[PDB]
Amino acid sequence: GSELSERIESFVETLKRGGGPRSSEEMARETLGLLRQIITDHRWSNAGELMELIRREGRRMTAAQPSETTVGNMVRRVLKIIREEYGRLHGHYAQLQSNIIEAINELLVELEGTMENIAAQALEHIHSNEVIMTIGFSRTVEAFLKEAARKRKFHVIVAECAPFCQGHEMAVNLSKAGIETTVMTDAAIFAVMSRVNKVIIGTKTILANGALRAVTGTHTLALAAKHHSTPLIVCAPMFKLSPQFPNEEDSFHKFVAPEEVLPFTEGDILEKVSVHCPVFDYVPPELITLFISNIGGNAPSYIYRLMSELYHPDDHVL
Amino acid sequence: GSELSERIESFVETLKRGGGPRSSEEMARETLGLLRQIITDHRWSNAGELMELIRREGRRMTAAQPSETTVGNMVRRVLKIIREEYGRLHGHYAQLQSNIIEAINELLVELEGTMENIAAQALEHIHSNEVIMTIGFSRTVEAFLKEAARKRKFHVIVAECAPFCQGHEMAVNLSKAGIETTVMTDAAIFAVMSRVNKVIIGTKTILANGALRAVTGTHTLALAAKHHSTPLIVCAPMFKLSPQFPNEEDSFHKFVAPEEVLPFTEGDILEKVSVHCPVFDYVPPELITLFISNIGGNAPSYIYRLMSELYHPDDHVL
Ligand SMILES: O=C(COc1ccc(Cl)cc1)N[C@H]1CC[C@H](NC(=O)COc2ccc(Cl)cc2)CC1
Repeated sequence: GSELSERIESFVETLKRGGGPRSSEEMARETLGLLRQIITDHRWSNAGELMELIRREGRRMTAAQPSETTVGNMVRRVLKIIREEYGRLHGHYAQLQSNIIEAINELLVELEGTMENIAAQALEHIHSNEVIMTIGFSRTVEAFLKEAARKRKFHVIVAECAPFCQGHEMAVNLSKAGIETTVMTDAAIFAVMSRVNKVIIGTKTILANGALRAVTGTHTLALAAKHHSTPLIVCAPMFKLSPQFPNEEDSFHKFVAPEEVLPFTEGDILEKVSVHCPVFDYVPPELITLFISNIGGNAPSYIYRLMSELYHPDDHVL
Repeated sequence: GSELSERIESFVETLKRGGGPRSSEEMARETLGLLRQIITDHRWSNAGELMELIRREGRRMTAAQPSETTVGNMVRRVLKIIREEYGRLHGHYAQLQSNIIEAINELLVELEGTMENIAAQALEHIHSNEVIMTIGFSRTVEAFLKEAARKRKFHVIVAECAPFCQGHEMAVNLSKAGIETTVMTDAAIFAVMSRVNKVIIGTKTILANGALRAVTGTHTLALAAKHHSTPLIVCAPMFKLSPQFPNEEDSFHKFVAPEEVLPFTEGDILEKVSVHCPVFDYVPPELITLFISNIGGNAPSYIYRLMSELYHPDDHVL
């Protein structure tokens, strides 16, 4: 009641203001915690009433941060789980609730071992004396690299995503493990791409076409990799996979303050300039070769089957 | 007279039977020796009579081995040299002959230092820790590599041209110099092409389009390099440049016995099979990035200017 609405309002304002928490897996765990806390302390007669309640509570989290699709498609996965439980019990008050409890607990068991399974199958994609190029900062790709370097000796080009230099942290965290890393800017991507053998990047949101949004400037890396014919490896979990079509809804990119691009101390020329800072970008699925999830490697021509197995077509509007 | 026609007949039968001599530079030096010997021991009143005599003597060498264009376009270069001498003396018996003597001597002075100038400018195209892939056997490319390895440390993939494995000699002659070479077949070209940074090949004949014939299977290497966007380096002298257009005349490829592909001890299935062995292939000029001659690096969109500076348009039929 009071604590429920208090924590819901706190989560909504946390998604409205900034990125809280920092890890997307931690935000997914807090999303499952919010959904189990909202189903354990409420009352319903029909399962469709709970479906409408979860939809009404998810619309606010979607309108809080539209660029954060993880809470929205996790709400949609929990909606499909509750729909499948109502379907298997339809062909109902405490038994359905206990089934929802054990299913969301099984979802946390599956979600805690996602990066572990990605690091487990990391060995079948990296050979010795290999030139790797990445962009931005992501825990999945650096875990991939620090597991692949346990038995193999290779090189990683840590290209920074530079609206704000977050890839320096990835370069330092790899060089502490000894991956023989090299730091450059966004302007040397195609200049170094003639020596890059594979492209291993992360993403923020996998779309329904197999398209993906990620840290900005990676569409340029995908174009240079398609020019030089190198395969792209997308190490991405199964909760960044969303049924939002690219040109269907607006607010695709996330815009931040232009201070990180052009500072406030520039002068009188700030009045007559328009400085936009997209921290994301669009990558079409034909520029992608392989997706790496915790269940195995999948093609961009196979994301629709995971969409059918994880999502329901009457929930794509939410 | 007798010794002249004897040596002409010997050179004609040597070009009819096989490849004699083995080096193309040695054959060019013997071509200039044959042309100076045929002009020093004969009589003419007009320069056009000598032009028709050199044309009549060059038609036999062209019909001897049509795949050996070096003697034909060297005869054509000497024809343009004698035409320019007649032009500068037109705006004449011993002075024109002495001018032809000093011009062909200057042509030998320019021809002896071709591979030396290619090895001199070899340094501005090779960097350290580089993956090079070659095909066949050629003295220019191996001289390029053994000069480039005097100050740089890199790797060469010596892919064999395999109607008959001649690239093994190139691999041994490089591994005696320590280039850290690797030997494979023609079937692993696109399999290894995802780690190849540059393609450095030789050629047999540069055509008028900028197209080239070389040791066979290099069109496949050019297609794989165009797929993986690596630049092609053609280390080729300025006497393999000929005005013969690709689709203009017949007998482009040189066919040899099918014994090197399928042996005589195969059995009864040799009666009902057609085994063809082209030891050359066609490479279009859009699959080529850069030509390396002794005067400097030139584009495939610049071969026509060397054609205008070295050849005359009334001599392309010969
Ligand atoms: O050391 C590096 C550093 O790479 C970079 C560092 C920085 C930048 Cl900006 C770009 C690239 N790269 C090595 C990676 C192995 C390669 N190849 C080999 O060592 C051997 O190559 C072979 C050998 C055999 C075959 Cl069949 C194919 C390739 C040499 C260059």
